Amino acid sequence: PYWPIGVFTSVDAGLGVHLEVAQDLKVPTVQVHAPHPHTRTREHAQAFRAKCDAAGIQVTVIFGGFDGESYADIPTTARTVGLVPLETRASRVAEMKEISDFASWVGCPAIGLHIGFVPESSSPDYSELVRVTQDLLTHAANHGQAVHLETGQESADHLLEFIEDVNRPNLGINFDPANMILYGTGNPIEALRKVARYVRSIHCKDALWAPVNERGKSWGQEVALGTGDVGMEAYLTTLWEIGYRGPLTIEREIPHDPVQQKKDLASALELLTGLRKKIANC
Ligand SMILES: [Cl-]
Ligand SMILES: [Mg+2]
Repeated sequence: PYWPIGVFTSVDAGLGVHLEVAQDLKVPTVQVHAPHPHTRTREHAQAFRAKCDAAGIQVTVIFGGFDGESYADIPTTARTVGLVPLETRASRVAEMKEISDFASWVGCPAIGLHIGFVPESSSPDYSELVRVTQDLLTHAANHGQAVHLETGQESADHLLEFIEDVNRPNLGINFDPANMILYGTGNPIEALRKVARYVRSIHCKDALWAPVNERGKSWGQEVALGTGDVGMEAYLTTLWEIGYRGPLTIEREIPHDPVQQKKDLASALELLTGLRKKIANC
């Protein structure tokens, strides 16, 4: 079946709803933020796969996230997030490999990462970043896994350049159109067309642009699915055209307001279900 709906969940770490909420909503699939280090063993992975099995839920992607990452503002994100910052790089690379091990024990084919703010290709740290990415891709390949880059601050052109430089068959994209509005970088539907051949999974999330003069400086604003500037019908109709049949994974990050987060997941589910019926005929 095309476009099974999903929600982005957390066991402990991360901004997703708990699995019990995915169950209540009766979604068939989830993406999962990887658990904290102490909850990451093989015995934990086997318990988690048993829990998803009992719930009738398939885990499509397991996402990395790390201590010391801060999204507080755009400059802090560039400074603290992903594999890019030098201080935390070795530690986060090793963590992504443990997350790959955990995903393998769980039986999940893919892991995902916001790699951070990718340097200009002329930069000396660019090449080092390519080399750690290739290294992580080898580790994942040995598990039969793909790595999906989460949509970042990079323009679609820069991202394509990076992907082309890494040049590995198991590297792909988790496409998040709201992120490009939040960073204020470029029109998300146009970027989707440009990167189409690398898209392996997606997030359905919405956002409002920052004021014109504040783009790339102040964050835009994340809002309930369909109430923002993405164009949900435009996004889904374009996904259909490029051949994407995989899960539509709803992401709404307001775990601080669990009740409203669940409400927005439920209205998102209704909106996507109607659009799926119209566009995909199911
Ligand atoms: Cl295209
Ligand atoms: Mg996302």
